Amino acid sequence: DNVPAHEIVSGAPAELSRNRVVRIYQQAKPATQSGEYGTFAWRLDWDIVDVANRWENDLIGWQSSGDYMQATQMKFTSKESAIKFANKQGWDFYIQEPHHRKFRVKQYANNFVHSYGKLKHIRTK
Amino acid sequence: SSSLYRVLRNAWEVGPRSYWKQLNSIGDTKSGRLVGTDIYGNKFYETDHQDEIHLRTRYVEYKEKDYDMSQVEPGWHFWLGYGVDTAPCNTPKEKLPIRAYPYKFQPNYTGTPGAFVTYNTLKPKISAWEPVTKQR
Amino acid sequence: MNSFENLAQDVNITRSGKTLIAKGTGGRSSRTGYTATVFGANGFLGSYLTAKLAKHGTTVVVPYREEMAKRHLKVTGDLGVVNFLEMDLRNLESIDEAVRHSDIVVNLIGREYETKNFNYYDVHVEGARRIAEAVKKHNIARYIHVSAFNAEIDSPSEFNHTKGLGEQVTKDIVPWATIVRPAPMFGREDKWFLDRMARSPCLVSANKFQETSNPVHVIDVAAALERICFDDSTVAQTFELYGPQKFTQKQIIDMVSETLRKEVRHIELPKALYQAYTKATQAIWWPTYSPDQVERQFLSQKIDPSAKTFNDLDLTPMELPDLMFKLIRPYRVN
Amino acid sequence: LPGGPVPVFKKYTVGSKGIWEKLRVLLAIAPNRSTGNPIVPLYRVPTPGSRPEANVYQDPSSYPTNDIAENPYWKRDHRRAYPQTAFFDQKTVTGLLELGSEATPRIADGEAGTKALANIANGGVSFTQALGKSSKDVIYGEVLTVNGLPPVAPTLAPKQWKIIEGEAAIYPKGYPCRTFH
Amino acid sequence: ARQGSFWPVTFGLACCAVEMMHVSAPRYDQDRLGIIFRASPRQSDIMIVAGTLTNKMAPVLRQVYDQMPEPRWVISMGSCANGGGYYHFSYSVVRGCDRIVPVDVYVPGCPPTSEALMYGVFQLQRKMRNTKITRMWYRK
Amino acid sequence: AIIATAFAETVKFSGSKQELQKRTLALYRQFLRGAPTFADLYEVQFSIPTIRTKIRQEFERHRFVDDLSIQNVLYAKGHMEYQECINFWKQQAQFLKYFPEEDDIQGRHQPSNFVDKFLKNRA
Amino acid sequence: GEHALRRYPSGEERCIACKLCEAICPALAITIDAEERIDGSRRTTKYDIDMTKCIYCGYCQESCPVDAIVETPNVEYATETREELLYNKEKLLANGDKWELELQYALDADAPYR
Amino acid sequence: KSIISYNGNTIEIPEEYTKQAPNRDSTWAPAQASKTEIYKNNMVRFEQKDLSKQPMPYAGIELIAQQPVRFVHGNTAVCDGANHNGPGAQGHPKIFINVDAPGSHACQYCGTRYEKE
Amino acid sequence: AVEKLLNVEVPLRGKYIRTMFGEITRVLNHLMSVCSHAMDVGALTPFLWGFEEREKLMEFYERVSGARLHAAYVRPGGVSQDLPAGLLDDIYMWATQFGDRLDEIEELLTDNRIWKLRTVNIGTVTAQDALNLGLSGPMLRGSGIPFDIRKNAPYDAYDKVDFDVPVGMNGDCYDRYLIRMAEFRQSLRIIEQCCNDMPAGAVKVEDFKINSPPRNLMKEDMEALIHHFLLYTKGYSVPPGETYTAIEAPKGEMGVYVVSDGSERPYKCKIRAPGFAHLGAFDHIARGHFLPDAVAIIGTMDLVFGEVDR
Amino acid sequence: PSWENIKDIRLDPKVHVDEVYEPIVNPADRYLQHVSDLHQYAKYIMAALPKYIQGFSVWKDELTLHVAPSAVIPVTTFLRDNTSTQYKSIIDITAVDYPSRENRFEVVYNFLSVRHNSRIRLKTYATEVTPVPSITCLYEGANWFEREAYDMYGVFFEGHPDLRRIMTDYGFEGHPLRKDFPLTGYTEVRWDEEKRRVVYEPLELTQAFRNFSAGSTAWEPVGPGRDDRPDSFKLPTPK
Ligand SMILES: NC(=O)C1=CN([C@@H]2O[C@H](COP(=O)(O)OP(=O)(O)OC[C@H]3O[C@@H](n4cnc5c(N)ncnc54)[C@H](OP(=O)(O)O)[C@@H]3O)[C@@H](O)[C@H]2O)C=CC1
Ligand code: SF4
Ligand code: SF4
Ligand code: SF4
Ligand SMILES: [Zn+2]
Repeated sequence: DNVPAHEIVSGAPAELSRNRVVRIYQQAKPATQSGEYGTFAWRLDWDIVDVANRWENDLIGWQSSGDYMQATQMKFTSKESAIKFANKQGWDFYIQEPHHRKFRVKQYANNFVHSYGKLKHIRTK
Repeated sequence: SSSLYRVLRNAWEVGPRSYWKQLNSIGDTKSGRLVGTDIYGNKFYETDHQDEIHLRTRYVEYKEKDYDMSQVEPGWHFWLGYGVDTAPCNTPKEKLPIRAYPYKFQPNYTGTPGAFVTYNTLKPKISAWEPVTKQR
Repeated sequence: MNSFENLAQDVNITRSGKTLIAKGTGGRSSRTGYTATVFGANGFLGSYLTAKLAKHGTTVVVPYREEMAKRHLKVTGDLGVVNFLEMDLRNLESIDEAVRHSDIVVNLIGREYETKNFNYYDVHVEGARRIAEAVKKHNIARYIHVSAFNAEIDSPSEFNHTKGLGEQVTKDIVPWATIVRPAPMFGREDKWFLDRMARSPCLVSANKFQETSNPVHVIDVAAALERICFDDSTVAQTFELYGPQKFTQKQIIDMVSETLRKEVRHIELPKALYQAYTKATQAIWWPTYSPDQVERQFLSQKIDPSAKTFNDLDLTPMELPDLMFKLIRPYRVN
Repeated sequence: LPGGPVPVFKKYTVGSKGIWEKLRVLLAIAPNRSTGNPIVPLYRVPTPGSRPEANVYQDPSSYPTNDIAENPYWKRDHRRAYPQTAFFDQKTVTGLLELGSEATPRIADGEAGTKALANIANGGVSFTQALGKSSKDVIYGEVLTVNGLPPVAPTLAPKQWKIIEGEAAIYPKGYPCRTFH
Repeated sequence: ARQGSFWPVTFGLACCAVEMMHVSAPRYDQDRLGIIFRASPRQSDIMIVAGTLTNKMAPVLRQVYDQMPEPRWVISMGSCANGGGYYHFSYSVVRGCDRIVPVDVYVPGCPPTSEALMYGVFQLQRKMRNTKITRMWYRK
Repeated sequence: AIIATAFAETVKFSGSKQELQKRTLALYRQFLRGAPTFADLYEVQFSIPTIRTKIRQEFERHRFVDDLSIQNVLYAKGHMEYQECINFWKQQAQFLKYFPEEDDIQGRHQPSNFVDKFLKNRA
Repeated sequence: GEHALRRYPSGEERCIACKLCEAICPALAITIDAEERIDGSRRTTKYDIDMTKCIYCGYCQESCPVDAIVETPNVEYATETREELLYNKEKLLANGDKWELELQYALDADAPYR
Repeated sequence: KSIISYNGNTIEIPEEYTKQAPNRDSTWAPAQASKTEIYKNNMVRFEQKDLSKQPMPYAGIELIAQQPVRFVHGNTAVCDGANHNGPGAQGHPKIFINVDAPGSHACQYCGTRYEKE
Repeated sequence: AVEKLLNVEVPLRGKYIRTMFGEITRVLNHLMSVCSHAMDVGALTPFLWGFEEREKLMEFYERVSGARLHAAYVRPGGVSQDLPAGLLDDIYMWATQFGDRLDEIEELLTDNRIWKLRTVNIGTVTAQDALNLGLSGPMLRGSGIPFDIRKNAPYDAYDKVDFDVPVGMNGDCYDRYLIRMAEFRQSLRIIEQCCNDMPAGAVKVEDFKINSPPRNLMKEDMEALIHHFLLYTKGYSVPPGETYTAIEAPKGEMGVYVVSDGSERPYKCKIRAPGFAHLGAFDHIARGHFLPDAVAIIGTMDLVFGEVDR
Repeated sequence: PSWENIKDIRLDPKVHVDEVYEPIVNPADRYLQHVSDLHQYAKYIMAALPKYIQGFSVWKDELTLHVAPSAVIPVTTFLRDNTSTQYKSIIDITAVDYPSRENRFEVVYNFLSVRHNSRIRLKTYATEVTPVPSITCLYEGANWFEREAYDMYGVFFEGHPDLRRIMTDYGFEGHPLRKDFPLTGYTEVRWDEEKRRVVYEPLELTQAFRNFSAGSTAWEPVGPGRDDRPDSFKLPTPK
C-alpha cells in the first residue's frame, strides 16, 4: 500500500516520509472573484511545522524559515493520481473533499410574482 | 597624445604650482578651462586641446588629499561621465528639482563610524499582553 | 532540522530579569536571544568559544585590539551576529561599551609573558579588576572569568601569583562570578605546546622534562565554557577543567616523536643559564619563551580537592594520544 | 569590388596632420589604416542626455493597428487563434486509410458511414490489416508519392548554396576556407 | 608598498570575470596602478571572488584562500558573491562567499562596472592606508 | 570516441535477483578492499575498522528490499558512489558527510522523552 | 546603478505601496509593508532592498506607476560589511533626496522612450 | 534621552536623534517603530557609531500638510502631478476628485488637497 | 521560443534591431573567443587590442539598454526600448574603422608560422564525427559541411540582409580560426546593411496584452493601466504546447525546449548550450595530443561555462 | 582630403515617414503547406514501422513521434540511417516530469538532418525504476545528455557506458528537476571553524521563499485555438 522508508529512490530526507503530513484538496472558489479557473487541479502541499515555520530576523525584519517545503505545492490532474503519488513517496496525507454549489433554478420573472397577502419585503432593483 | 611636447605645453600653460599639484594627485598634466565647483569644493575642468582623446576632455580636481569618487556632487557626477552637455551651473531654472527640504550632500562613509546602520522600521508583528492581576 | 543543543528550553529568564525567547530551529539563521561579550576572543581559546556561540546565533560582541587579527571571527555567524568593538584596557569607557548590553561576559585576557606596557600584574589583576567593575556596575547576569591551573597567590611564579590575585579580586568585586581553571590546552595551532614540539629546533628544559599536568583538548574547554554559559546553576562555582590522564613532558615528547616518525631534539640546561637566555631574548619584539615560563617549568599540576570538574557538566574529555595524529599531521614529512 | 579598401580620410578616427602625416604615410605598412581613436567633436556628441530629439519623441505606431475607428481587437488577436496540436494515433491513421479523408472521401452515407467510423474507432480493423487491404492507388497516392517513392524529410525554406570563387571570396586561393553564399 | 603592489589571484568564476578582465583592458589599465593578476595563490595578496559560488566549488575556494600567505585580503565582487544574487534560492548555490572566507570589501552590482570594481579597489587601499602595523605593536 | 573512466560499469538491470546478489556482494567486497585507500585519500581522523563498519551499515540499510527494480537502482547508485570515492573525485568535505557520528558532541541537550522535547518546542 | 526613492515637488513621497515592484523583481530582492497613514494616505511603513540579491535589472523601475523607485547612475557605493548593503526605507529616501538632480537629468532625457 | 534597556541599564541618546524625522517628533503609522524602540532593540549595532551621519530624510506627511488647498469651480478636480518642464510622462495616473462634500479632498496619489469654490 | 508559442509577430523595425544587435553580439563574442584563444596559446597583445573594440561596442549596449553586459533588452515581442537618437551614426562611425582593427589582428596571427604551428592539424574532427557528436557552428563548418541556421532556417531579418558563410575543409584549429575571422567581416557587413535600412515603426508587438503600453498611455488610459498592472503582477499566459527553437548563436547552435501549460509560468525550460556538446566531444577530439594541444583545443571550442552548466 | 574636413554625418538629411503601414497577419499561416508536408511524411513513417510508432503530433514545423521505450533503438536507427530521413545529428536529450501519469518522466530526443534541412522529435516514457535503452551506441553525442537526464531526473539509461552525476555536487541526494524537489534543496554549506572544513547542514533561510504563484488568473486566458489540420488528414463526414 504505502512504500516504507529506505526503499524510496528519490533521495529525500527520511523525516519527509516519517513525521510530515501533506494535504490533498481542490482550491475553493475564491469569494472575491467569480472566475473558477484555479479550482479544478488537485493541489498537494505540506502542513506546517510549529517551530520551523517562520520567525522574524532581528536586523532587517525578514521572515526566516527552517521548513524547506513551506513553498512547495504540486499540481495533479485527479485525486487518484495525487493519492498514488503520495503513496509511492511514502507521505502521510489527508484528503479534503471539495464542496460545490447546490443547483437551484433561478428565474428573472420571480422578482415580480404577485403577492396575495401582505408583502414580506419590498424588492427594489 | 603621449608626446613630451604636450606635457611641456600644458605645464607652461598651467604654472609650476598647479603642475606639482597635478603630478601629486592625477599623475598627468592637464590644461583646461574651469567650468564650475561643487558644494563639496572640487573643481571641474573641460579641455579642447586636439591632442586629447575621446573621454579625456573632462576631469575633476578633488578638494581633499584623501580623494574619493563618492565626493563628486550629484549632477556633476553625471556631467563628468558625459551624461549631459551642459554643466549644472549652466542649467536653466526650469530644469532644476524643486525641494521643500534642505539639501545635504554626504559621501560614502564606509569604514568610518558614520557608516549606515540598518534596522527594521516596524515594531513586532504580534504584541504581547501587559500582565495585570485582579482580585478574586 | 537543526537543534539548539546548548539550550535546555525555549523561553529563558536571565538573572537580570530579561526574557529571552529562542527563535528558529537552531541553525545559522536562528537566534538564541542571548548576547555575550567575549574578551580576548581572537586568541586560541576565544576563537573556538566564539565559533560555538555564534553557531546558534547568540549575539557575540568581540572587543578587539588589532583589526586584522579578528577577521576570521566574522565567518562564524549570520549577518549581524558577530559585532566588533574597539577596546583597550586603559580606556574604561571602551570596556563599558563592550559589556553594556550583554547577558554573558567571559574574559580570556591573559598573557604568558610581560610587555613594555603590560606586566603580569597589569594584565591579570588590574585588567580583571576593571572588567569586573564594569560587570558589577552594569549588573551583568553571568560573568565567567578564566584563570590558569595552579593559580595560587603565594606562588613562585609571577604568572600563577597574578592569576591567584586576579581570582581573588574577581570574587571580591562580583560575588556571583564563575571561575574556570583549565589545564594546559592543546589542539590545532596551540601556544607553547604540541605545535612548538613539532617545529622547534630544540626543546630545552631546566628540569629534565619531568613536569606533570593533565593536558586537555581546547575544543573540550570551549564546550565546557559554553555549557557553563547557558546553565545558571554554575553561578559562584569554581571549575577545574583537566584531561583524563596525567602525563610527563617527556612522555608527551616521546609520543610526538613516535607520531612524527622524527626525533624531537631535547637538550637539558642549568636553570640559571636558561633564565639568563630567556631574559636576554625578551628583548626582541616577537613573543618568546618567558623567564617565568621556565620558573613554571618546576611546578607540576595541582588539582583542587573541592572543585567542580568536567563530570558536573556531563562532559567527557577526549584523549591526547587519540588526537595526536590529527593534531600534528602537516609535519610528518613521510 | 564593394567592401574593398577605402582611404584613411573617410574614416572617423583622429590620425595625423602636417609633416607627421607625410612621415606616417612613408612609414606605414598600409597607409590607409586608421588609428582607432574616435574624433572628439563628432563622436557621441551631443551626449545622450542632451539630445534635442527627446523633446519631440512620440510613441511609434503602425496603421491599421493604431486606427481609432475600424479595428476590433478580436480580428487581430493572434494569441488566441493559435494552432491546436494535432495528435494522430494508429486508430486515426487507420480511419484515414479505410474511410478516406475529408478532402477525398471513400465512405458511404447514412448509417453505413457512421457505423464504419464507429467500428474503426472501436478497434474492428487494425493498422496492419488496414495497410494490407489498402489498394495500389491509395498506397501510392496517400502513403508514398504518386511515383511510389517515399517522401523526403520536409524543409520549411529550401536553401540553395552557391560557392563564391575568385576576387569576391573572403580569402585568396591558398587558404583552407571557402565562401558559401 | 602594500597599496603600490596590488596582486590578486584572478579566481574568476562567471559573468563578473568579464568586467574583471575589462578592468585590465586598455581603457582602465589596472596595471597603471600596480595590479598584476598572478595565477598562483602563493604570490598573491588579494583574492577577488568574482562569480556565483556553488556548493561544488566552496571547498576549492576555501582551499585557495587558505594557501595565500599573510597578509591577505578578499574582495567580494558581484551580487552572486555578495549574497547569492539571482540564484539566492537555488539548491546548489552558497548564499554569499562570506559563509566561506572573511571578506573585506563588498562591491555591489551584476555585474559591477569596471569603474565600480576600481572604486572597490580604492576602498581596499584606503583600508590598507589606515592600518596600524608597528603602531599597533607599540600599543601592545 | 568518449571512453568510460576508471572503475566504470555499464548500466545493466539484472533480470533475476540471484544474478543481482552476485554483483551486490562483489561491490561490497570492492568497498571493503578500498577502505584503506579512502582513509589515505581523505585524511580521515578515524580508523579503517570504522570505515568498514560504516560500509557494513550502508549495505545493511537495504537488506529487506524486495522488488527487483528498486534493488537494481540501489545497486547502480551504490556503484556510482564507489566510483566517486575511489577516483578521488569527491573531496574531504563531501566524504565526511557519510560520517556524521564521528564528529564530537554537539551539545548538552538532545531530547529523548516528551518533556524535554516539549520544553524546546520540538514535541 | 544604485536605487533611490523619489518625492513629489511638494516633498510627499511618490511610493504608494502598490507593490508591483515587489511582484516583478526577478531576484525577490524587495520587501514591502504598508498601511493607512494617520492622514489616510496609502503609504509604505517598510521598504527594503537587499542590494546583495539585486541583479540591477531595472524592472522595478519600469513597473512603478508613479516613478517612485528609480536606479541612479551611481556605481561607487562599495562597503566594508554586508549589513550596510541592506537598504531600508530611510536609506533609499536619503539616496533619492541626495541624487534628485541627476535623477531629473536622466528622466528628462529618457522619459519619452519609456 | 535616557532609555532604559532590557538589561535594566540606561541608554543615553541625544534629543535630536529620538525624533522620528528632522521635522516630525512622533510616528505617523501604527506599525511604524519609533526611534526610541529602534535604539532599545538594536543598541549593540549602534555602539561607537555616529548618529549624525545616518540618513534621516524628512517626513513627507508634514511637507504635504504645508501645501495650500487648491480651490476649483466645479464638482470635479483633476490631478495628474505632471512635470510641465520636462518631457514624457512624469506624473502619476490622471484621476478625478469629487469636491461636493464639505472640506478639502486629497489626491489619492500625491496628497494635494482640493476644495470646491 | 516564447513568441512562437504566443503566435505573435515582431514589428519590422524590431526585427531589424534584433538582427543588428545579434551581429554586434556576434562581434563581441568572437572578439572574446579569438583573443582569449590567442592569449591561451601565448599571443597576449590581440587580447588588449580587441578589448578596446569590445569597450566601444559595450558603449552601444549601455546606451540602448543601460547595462554593459546583461542588457535584458531583447524580450518576447521585440525589444524593451527604442534606440536613442544618436546611435546609428555612432555605430556607422565605429564601422568605418573596425575593418582596420581586424586587419591588425590578422597581421599578427594569420601568417605567423608559430600560430600555424600551434593550430594546424590540432584538434582535427571529421565531418561524420562532427554530425555524430552534436557539434554545431564553426566546430561543424570547419569540417566542410555548409550548415548555418541563419541561411537554413532564416529567422529575424536574416533574410533581408546579404552575407556569406565561410566553410573550412580540414576541420582543425586553424580552419576554425579562419572561419571566425571571416565571420567578423560578415558581421560587419550585416551591421552596415541594418544601419542603412533601419525602418520606422514600433519596436515591440503592438498588443498591450503581451507587451506593456507606453507610459503616457498607462497614466491616462484605463485599459492600458489595467494591462500594465496585470502584465507586471501576473504576466501574460502562453497557450499550452511545446517548442524547440534554435538559433545560430556565436558559439554554434543554441536552442531552448520550453514546455507551456497554459499558465503564466513555464512548465519546463531546458537550454541546449553548444558548449555542452563541444566539451562532451573533447575526449574524442583531444586523445593522442600533447597538453599544450589540449589548451589550444579548449581555446577553439570557445567555452564559456555558463553555457556548460546552467 | 583629411580627417579635419571629414563630412559631418550628424547634419545629413534623415529619412522621414509620416505613417507606418504594417498589415495584420497571423504568423501561423506561413506554415500551412509545410504542415501538410510534415503530415504526409509522418503518415509514411507510421506506415513503415507499424510495430513501433504509437502516434505523431504536428505543430507548425515540429514533428513528434511517440514510441514505447522498447521501440527506441529500432526507431532511432531507422531515423539515423534511412535514405529519406538521415537524422545524423543528435541535438539534445531530456526528460519532463509529469507526476499525474503512471510513467512520470517522458524522455525527449531531438534530431537534426543537415542533409535535408529538417528536424524531428522522438518521445518515450519511463519511470523512477524502469530504464530506457541508451542510444550512445548510435549517437556519440548522447553520452553527456543522458548523464544530464539521469542527474536531473533519475531516469536510467540501459547500456550507458559511464552513467554518473554530471552537474550536482558530489554526494548530492535528490534529483533536482523533479516536481517534488523543493526549490532551495534540503541542505546548505558553510565553513565550520571547529572542524576546519566545509560542513553540510539542514537548510535554514534568513528570508523565506515567497511564492507569488498564488496570484494566478481565475479566468481561463486563451481558449481553444483553431486547428490547422489539412483536409487530407481529417476523417470524412458521411454525406
Ligand atoms: N593556553 C594555555 O595553555 C592556558 C591558557 N590559559 C588562559 O587561557 C586564556 C587564553 O588562552 P589563549 O587563548 O591560549 O591565550 P591567547 O594568548 O591565545 O589569547 C589571549 C588573549 O589575551 C588577549 N590579551 C592579552 N593581553 C591583553 C591586553 N593587555 N589587552 C587586551 N587583550 C589582551 C589577546 O589579545 P591580542 O591578540 O590582542 O594580544 C588574546 O586574545 C588566557 O587567559 C590564558 O591565561 C590558562 C591556562 C592554560
Ligand atoms: S553577480 Fe551577476 S554578473 Fe556577477 S557573476 Fe553573478 S550573475 Fe554574473
Ligand atoms: S533592479 Fe531588478 S532585482 Fe533589483 S529591485 Fe529592481 S526589479 Fe528587483
Ligand atoms: S512599484 Fe513604485 S509605487 Fe508601487 S510599491 Fe514599488 S516603489 Fe512604491
Ligand atoms: Zn495628484
